[PDB]
Amino acid sequence: IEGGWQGMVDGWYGYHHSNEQGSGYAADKESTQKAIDGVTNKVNSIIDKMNTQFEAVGREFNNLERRIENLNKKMEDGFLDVWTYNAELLVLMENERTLDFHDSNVKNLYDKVRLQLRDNAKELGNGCFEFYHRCDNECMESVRNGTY
Amino acid sequence: IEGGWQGMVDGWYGYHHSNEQGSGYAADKESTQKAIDGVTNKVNSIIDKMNTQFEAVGREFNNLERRIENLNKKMEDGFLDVWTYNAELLVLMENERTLDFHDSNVKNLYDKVRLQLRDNAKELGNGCFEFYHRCDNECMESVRNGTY
Amino acid sequence: IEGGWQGMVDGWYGYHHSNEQGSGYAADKESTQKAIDGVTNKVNSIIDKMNTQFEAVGREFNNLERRIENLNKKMEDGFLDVWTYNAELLVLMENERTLDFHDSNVKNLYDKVRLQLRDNAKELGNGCFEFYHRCDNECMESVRNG
Amino acid sequence: PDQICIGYHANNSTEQVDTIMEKNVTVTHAQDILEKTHNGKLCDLDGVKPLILRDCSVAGWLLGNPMCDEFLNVPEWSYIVEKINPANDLCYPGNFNDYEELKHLLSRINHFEKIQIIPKSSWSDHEASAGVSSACPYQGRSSFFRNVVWLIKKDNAYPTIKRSYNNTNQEDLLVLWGIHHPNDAAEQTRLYQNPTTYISVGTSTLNQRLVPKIATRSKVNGQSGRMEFFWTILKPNDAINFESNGNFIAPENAYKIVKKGDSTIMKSELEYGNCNTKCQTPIGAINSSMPFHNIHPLTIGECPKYVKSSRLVLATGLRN
Amino acid sequence: DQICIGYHANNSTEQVDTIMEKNVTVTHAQDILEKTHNGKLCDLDGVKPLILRDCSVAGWLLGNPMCDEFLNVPEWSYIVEKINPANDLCYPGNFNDYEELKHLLSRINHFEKIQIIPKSSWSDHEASAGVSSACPYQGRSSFFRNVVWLIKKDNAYPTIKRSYNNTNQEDLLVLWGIHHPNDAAEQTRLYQNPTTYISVGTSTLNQRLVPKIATRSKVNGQSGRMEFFWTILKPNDAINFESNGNFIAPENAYKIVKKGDSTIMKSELEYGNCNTKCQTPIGAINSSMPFHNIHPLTIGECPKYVKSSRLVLATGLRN
Amino acid sequence: DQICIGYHANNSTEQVDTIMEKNVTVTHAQDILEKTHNGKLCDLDGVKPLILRDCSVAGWLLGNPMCDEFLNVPEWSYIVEKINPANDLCYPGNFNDYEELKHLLSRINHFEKIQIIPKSSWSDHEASAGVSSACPYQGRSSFFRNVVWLIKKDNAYPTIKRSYNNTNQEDLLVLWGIHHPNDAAEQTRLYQNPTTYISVGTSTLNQRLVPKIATRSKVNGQSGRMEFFWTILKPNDAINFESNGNFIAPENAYKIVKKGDSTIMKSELEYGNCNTKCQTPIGAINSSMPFHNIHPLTIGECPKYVKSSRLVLATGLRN
Ligand SMILES: CC(=O)N[C@@H]1[C@@H](O)[C@H](O[C@@H]2O[C@H](CO[C@]3(C(=O)O)C[C@H](O)[C@@H](NC(C)=O)[C@H]([C@H](O)[C@H](O)CO)O3)[C@H](O)[C@H](O)[C@H]2O)[C@@H](CO)O[C@H]1O
Ligand SMILES: CC(=O)N[C@@H]1[C@@H](O)[C@H](O[C@@H]2O[C@H](CO[C@]3(C(=O)O)C[C@H](O)[C@@H](NC(C)=O)[C@H]([C@H](O)[C@H](O)CO)O3)[C@H](O)[C@H](O)[C@H]2O)[C@@H](CO)O[C@H]1O
Ligand SMILES: CC(=O)N[C@H]1[C@H]([C@H](O)[C@H](O)CO)O[C@@](OC[C@H]2O[C@@H](O)[C@H](O)[C@@H](O)[C@H]2O)(C(=O)O)C[C@@H]1O
Ligand SMILES: *[C@@H]1O[C@H](CO)[C@@H](O)[C@H](O)[C@H]1NC(C)=O
Ligand SMILES: *[C@@H]1O[C@H](CO)[C@@H](O)[C@H](O)[C@H]1NC(C)=O
Ligand SMILES: *[C@@H]1O[C@H](CO)[C@@H](O)[C@H](O)[C@H]1NC(C)=O
Repeated sequence: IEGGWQGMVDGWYGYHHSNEQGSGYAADKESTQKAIDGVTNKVNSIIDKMNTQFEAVGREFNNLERRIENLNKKMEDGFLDVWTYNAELLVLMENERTLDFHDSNVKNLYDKVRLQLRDNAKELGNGCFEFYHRCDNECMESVRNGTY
Repeated sequence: IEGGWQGMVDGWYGYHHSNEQGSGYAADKESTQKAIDGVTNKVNSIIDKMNTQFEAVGREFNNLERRIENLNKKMEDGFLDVWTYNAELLVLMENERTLDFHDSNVKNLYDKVRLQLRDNAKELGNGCFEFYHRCDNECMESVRNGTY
Repeated sequence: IEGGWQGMVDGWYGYHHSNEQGSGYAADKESTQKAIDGVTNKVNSIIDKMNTQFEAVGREFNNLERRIENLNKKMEDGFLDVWTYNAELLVLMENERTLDFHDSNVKNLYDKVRLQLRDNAKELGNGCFEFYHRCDNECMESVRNG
Repeated sequence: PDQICIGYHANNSTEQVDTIMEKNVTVTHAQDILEKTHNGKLCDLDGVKPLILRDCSVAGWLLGNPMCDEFLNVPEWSYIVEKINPANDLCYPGNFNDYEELKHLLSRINHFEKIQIIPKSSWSDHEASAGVSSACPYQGRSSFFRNVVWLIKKDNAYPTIKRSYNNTNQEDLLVLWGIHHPNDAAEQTRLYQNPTTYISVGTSTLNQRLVPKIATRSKVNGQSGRMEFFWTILKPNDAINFESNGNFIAPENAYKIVKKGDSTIMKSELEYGNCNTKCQTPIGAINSSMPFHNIHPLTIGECPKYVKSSRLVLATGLRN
Repeated sequence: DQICIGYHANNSTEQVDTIMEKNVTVTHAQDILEKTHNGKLCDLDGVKPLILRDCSVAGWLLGNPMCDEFLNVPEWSYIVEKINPANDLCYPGNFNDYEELKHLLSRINHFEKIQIIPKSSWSDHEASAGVSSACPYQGRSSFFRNVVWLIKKDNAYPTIKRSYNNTNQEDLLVLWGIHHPNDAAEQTRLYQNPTTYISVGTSTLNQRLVPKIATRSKVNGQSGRMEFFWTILKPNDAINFESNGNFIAPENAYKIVKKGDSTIMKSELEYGNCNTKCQTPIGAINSSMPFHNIHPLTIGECPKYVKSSRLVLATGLRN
Repeated sequence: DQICIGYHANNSTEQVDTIMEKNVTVTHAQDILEKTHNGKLCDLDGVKPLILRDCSVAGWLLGNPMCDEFLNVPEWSYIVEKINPANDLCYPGNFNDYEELKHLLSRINHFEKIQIIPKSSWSDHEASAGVSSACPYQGRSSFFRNVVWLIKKDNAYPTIKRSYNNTNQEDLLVLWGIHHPNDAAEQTRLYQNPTTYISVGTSTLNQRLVPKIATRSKVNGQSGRMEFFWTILKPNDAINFESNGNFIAPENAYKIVKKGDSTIMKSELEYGNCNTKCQTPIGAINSSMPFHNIHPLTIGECPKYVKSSRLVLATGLRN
């Protein structure tokens, strides 16, 4: 695929059909539903795992408690560095998975149309499929519906 | 693929042949051996990585040492929360990678049959192939074997 | 694919053409330039991410301060275990990505030639294509060129 | 020739996120998860006002530094705010024993009821109305801590004091007292007559005997003398028993611990802000539904989790 | 005519979680989290713990009369103490650096109690009337067994000057105290002398205690106070006590016979007549799992503790 | 005719690890862990450490005669102490709050020692008899250089009153001590007065010490003891001493001239005649790696310490 389509503001994934009748976009709701759930599950799971995070507390020491004052300082900075690391590292890794996750769902959706019409259509290579028969608007919905 | 076969109780991945002779299941030991080694290397690697984990130790303080007792308590809970986070997170990460690992081995094995018989067989769509010639049980073993 | 080619010392990924004129190897600079950057970005990201690591400090305690001495010891060793774990696990996880990333780029480079030469070429199976027409060196450049 | 294609959402969102191997990557949607802004002031915590100590320290508050009269009988508080280096502390120089441990208890307390456990009129054989120092000014004159009494000799005599107080209250009681370390032998007999003195204090757990330390010290707030102050928690039905033949700074008022709960002692230079909040930091209050913030490590109330990250944004949509 | 690729399935219903999916059924999976304990205190690898029952460590080491069960205990694997032991210091007071001594004690597996100063060695002091209603025993007033409360004899309390040289191969835990009376009258009544001291010295220790007269609340019926101290006397070192009053003298001391891994467990359980590789204060664990969520404080060959309610790894595939 | 896709290979042999695969041969490996060190103690960015050799910090500061190498040391980058230095307190005793002083010392890079109370300024006391066989030097009895052990003169020890005012801009580390004698006879033989005290006051300090006269074990042939104390005298503050005996008076104090990052390292190593940006107790490190596993106590510009034996990032493909 070259790039995305601005002409589809209906959903995240979909189809563009060209027809003797007309031509226009259509979002795949079953595939979009699965992605909104998988993303909303992820973002919430990141928040819930991090709510056990370290909470610092002010502690006061006198001028002959310098060693424990330093120890206290090291310990609290230590934990905040760890958890800062965990927060950042998880976000970077989650973003990688999330971008590759959207990719996977484009490959899998392309294969489904390739599989749903195997011998009745030729794959072009740019993310399309040419019918070897005439497919009207009910037929085209059937390809979008899943029953074919 | 529609779903998994209950009929197969030999291995994780395999073939179901249909033939003029007969019909039955057959596990691919070559791919299965690779998966057992992989999974076992993961679970052991997880246990042995969490070997270097924090150990809590009972310390006691009198009632004019409330500051260090609280520091002690926060640092031990702190490490426990960190390691709890690490254990749970690594499991969720390894589980996702493990389920995608079994998916990869089915794609990798399906392409092996498609490439092995390129011009001599048609691809259907539901994870199957149609021979353009007669393939008896010894021929079917040759597809399972590797040499073809 | 069976395995790699020792013949190709030019880059990481590339092509080996066979032709009526001659035969030799040719590295894809478009995909190799992308892989060198991705690897350099990952190694430097690991170095910077671990730049905020715990630093043990020497502390002295007397004979009647064994409890806090033990607290200090376990706290430091506690952090050193955590950052050791962090460093090793991140290498193992990055290595897994790095190797599969190289596999990913081979599959994508393979499909690019299959896509570029669809109707006028047959796919073999061992990472090769067969032209139904005559493709000279300038034609072979075109397939490398894109 | 009829056709159907697979594609995806694109738009003009320039918003960027990072990943392991790719910085500044543009995406159609991106969810910020970090809160970087605060209201810049000190607020009520869910409808309860904090105790802002202004220029007074905890010690100055509790002992009753004359400059600290605003805080004689304060209402219930959510948190306590103190400056990093407060002006009104131990007006008469010296030290507060186990001060940080007292402060630690104070972060679990939300309200005191101050009560009079020893009346100033009750000292009949001692002078109780001249325990003043220019170190503790009040409205242009020498004064002293309001909650303790600096007793001296009367008619060239200091009879041995034996006082007791039984905590007949249902609550715990913070009790304070001190000792005066004079400058020299002459000062000692001038103020207390007896050259060798002590202060015994006992409860069920406390067994204390203080002796004054004479030494030659530098002037702090004009005084070479020093006061060293002590405290204890007196449990219901226990009694504190004081005995002394000199140098005794006796209790006058003490504090019933009437409310325990979540509190803290914040260090801040900010003054009260007439706001309400669910989340206070020493540098500002926070009103956010974000999971993370990077304002300050020390907070109280319903708050997000602190990180040191400058930036934290989750990818939500596809590449763009 | 046809051949196909496929995968395994069974009536499994076992579920696991992932980053973006939860409640996902699989064909195989490995639980790695132990959640069960036997609910009792056991021997640790064949070695029985020291169960102080209703005694504190102080009650045990000083020799509280209610703690006679523990006058000479055998080697232990760990020590078990209740949260609030009823038999602590029968005569009220305090144990100096008590928490530090408890720390040392977590590195000790066995003492051998020895006599070092016989009660009968005190010629010029009364060694047999040092008792109190605070320390009952078999219907009468008694006292800590391991130390001696010396009082005056024939209206005199000569200055004590006594050495003990640790001629043993082992480190020696010596215990002593000072009595804090209620008033001057009490002071002269027990010790004759109004102004008293206790000097203690070793090669490292250089101590001077003075009794502290105050009016105190009655604890266990006593307004008086005993304050205890301790030290580790090294082999070939000597301890010198000097005192003219208020001295609670050593009688028995403890030779440190075995050091090794131990701990003091806070637990309300009693002995459970069992053996285990791994103990918590809540119950013992017998598991081949890598993790557990029973209790953070353990001893023995245990798995690693976490706060997780559940931890299960996927191995097989979806269902 | 034909075309084929492929990838680089070679005879690399080098291995990396992954989550589910150990020893995986790759064409380009990237080790990111330093395992080597020079095994010596070196200058830190051109500043030499203070190597105390056989001397402790206390012996250095008090001026133990065996530590005369360190009387007036130049600026250092870090301090190096042996695990058990032979030359500590030559006359036995203790250093009060010794661990806290060592902490402050780890925040300091330079002192300038000055005389604040000359030995010749003591007109009614003996200053040049404060010597001991416990502190030998060139085969004759001596003592700490920076402090002075005063004794009676002409069977008299008048009450001492000495103030010193810190007129300098630097904070001043001041050191004094007190002598704890063996018995009454020695007390009067040394100081004449049987009942003594040392008062010390600043704006913050308020101390009254009374000697402990008791029987102790010999350390370096002395049953006596010296107990040392220190304070930081702020610019323009004064320190006032009063005593009628047992006073070990200041002679020299230390001006804190510079503060920064420093440390007190424990090591057996001698000076390495070398320079480094990163130093551990067991050897220096010159590396460009992000990590190292030499030692966790580092000073300078170092890699990040891990306990790992191996860290190998994969960069190229498989083999
Ligand atoms: C009687 C008289 O002349 N009073 C005032 C002067 O004292 C005062 O000059 C100050 O003197 C200070 C020491 O004096 C006090 C004090 O702390 O203010 C005076 C107090 O009455 C006395 N209080 C008691 C209970 O005895 C107090 C006490 O003896 C010592 O604190 C014990 O250590 O001493 C000090 O030297 C100041 O530096 C000095 O300014 C002058 C000027 O204010 O006015 C007189 O009214
Ligand atoms: C009647 C009489 O003269 N003595 C005993 C009563 O006092 C006692 O009632 C208890 O008395 C307690 C204090 O008495 C003792 C004690 O601790 O039990 C008696 C000890 O002999 C004495 N020990 C020594 C070595 O002198 C001890 C000691 O003087 C003080 O503890 C020092 O602080 O005091 C106390 O007042 C209790 O409130 C009370 O129950 C009765 C028991 O019924 O026995 C009488 O012999
Ligand atoms: C300042 C002074 O006069 N020091 C004495 C010193 C003190 O009297 C004593 O140390 C104070 O506690 O005693 C010295 O003699 C004791 C010493 O004699 C040696 O011969 C022997 O080796 C030692 O075991 C011990 O008996 C001392 O050297 O410290 C003499 C000194 O002049
Ligand atoms: C205080 O008063 C109560 C009620 O009379 C009494 O029971 C208790 O003994 C007293 N406490 C003390 C320490 O005297
Ligand atoms: C203790 O006794 C041994 C053996 O008699 C002796 O060598 C040693 O010096 C003595 N220790 C002390 C401190 O007196
Ligand atoms: C010390 O000397 C300075 C200068 O003479 C003087 O101003 C100051 O008050 C003195 N400080 C003290 C505490 O005596």
